[PDB]
Amino acid sequence: SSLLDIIYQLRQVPRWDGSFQFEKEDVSQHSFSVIAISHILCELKETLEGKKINKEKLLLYALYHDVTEVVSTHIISPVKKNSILKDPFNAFREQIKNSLFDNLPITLSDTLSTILNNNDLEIQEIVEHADHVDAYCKSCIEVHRGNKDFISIQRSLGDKLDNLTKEYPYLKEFQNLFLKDFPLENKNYRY
Amino acid sequence: SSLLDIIYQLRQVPRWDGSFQFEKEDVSQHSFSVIAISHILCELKETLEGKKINKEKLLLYALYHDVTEVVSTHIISPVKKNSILKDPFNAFREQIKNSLFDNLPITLSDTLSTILNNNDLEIQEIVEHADHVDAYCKSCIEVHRGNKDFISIQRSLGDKLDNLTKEYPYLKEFQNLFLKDFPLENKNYRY
Ligand SMILES: Nc1ncnc2c1ncn2[C@@H]1O[C@H](COP(=O)(O)O)[C@H]1CO
Ligand SMILES: Nc1ncnc2c1ncn2[C@@H]1O[C@H](COP(=O)(O)O)[C@H]1CO
Ligand SMILES: [Mg+2]
Ligand SMILES: [Mg+2]
Repeated sequence: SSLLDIIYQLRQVPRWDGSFQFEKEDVSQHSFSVIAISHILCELKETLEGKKINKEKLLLYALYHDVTEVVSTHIISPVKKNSILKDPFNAFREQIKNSLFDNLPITLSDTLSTILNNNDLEIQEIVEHADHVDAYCKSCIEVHRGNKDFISIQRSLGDKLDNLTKEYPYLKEFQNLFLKDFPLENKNYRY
Repeated sequence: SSLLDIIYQLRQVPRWDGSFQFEKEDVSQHSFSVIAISHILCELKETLEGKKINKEKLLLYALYHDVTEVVSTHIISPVKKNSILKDPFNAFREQIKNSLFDNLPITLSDTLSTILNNNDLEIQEIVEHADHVDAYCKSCIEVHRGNKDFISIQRSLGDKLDNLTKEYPYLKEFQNLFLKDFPLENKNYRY
């Protein structure tokens, strides 16, 4: 099986191609953050919208969200979302999904196929929102480090986030809890 | 709240201090791998030992397993497990846990306290096993890159893993599925 190799190979898939970064980010670092953000968003949404989400399925979907990038590499969203490329790349992503875990024990292979092909629209939406939050957070950290090339990126992502918070109360709450002062300049909790 | 800052600050906590690495590893990369390994181990154990584990609680425990290292830094196990330091460092880790999420909404703060203070012995044990698997995997990748300084590390971790597989059938199955050929020299799944 290639499953464990793929989990570690995600460290070789860089994000933010075409942008200068003070800290290079790989898909594994990004995915760790997205799992944590997805969890927090889920807890806020459950309390706000009076429900219980299947957190096992959500966390697993966040965990493997970007696993197909071990084949596709990470195509930055200004490229991937071009009208010329949007639908072709989604078709490519589907071809990758269908071939990835080709050599597993069937109880395990079905569980992985279940995650990658999850048709739960709400779980898909939470992780998409988490992905946007994480990209915004990275842009905040780069600007904090002094990276002026990320100012316009932070502005674009922050504008979209602001528009999202008008339609999704759990995102507005997340923004109020964590994104108005991010990153923390003084790491008081270390001491 | 410091929660989101801490999630990203884990990228500044290096592992393997005192060892030459071809690839520097941080706690966020390691934690991503441990979440995935914990999931796989859980699925194997459920099928082998005829049970169902609360995977939400397991995945959350793996996700925040090392969060106190944002305060303690990552103390390598040959140091942390010295008889002089073993119990003091565990007491330190407990003091950190008690102070970490000091400024959260109570529904969220209780959920985080619930994770960090989880007294589920089986979940604790799965993640401890996942931690050992991940450390072994890292040592395999370093040796694969040509890092002779990791040969003795790989030998030590592999010896302990082998002894563990004699007592835990789900670990023996994991080893048979993934660890006999790791990492993959030819990344066929990319093509
Ligand atoms: N304004 C921007 N300029 C350049 N790259 C950007 C960007 N906004 C996002 N990215 C990159 O696209 C990735 C996000 O895509 P996903 O949500 O699919 O992970 C980001 C990191 O490469
Ligand atoms: N033989 C060895 N020589 C040096 N560092 C080692 C080691 N074995 C493990 N480490 C490091 O200790 C960490 C593992 O500890 P945890 O399980 O608590 O994460 C490893 C990476 O720093
Ligand atoms: Mg993502
Ligand atoms: Mg760990």
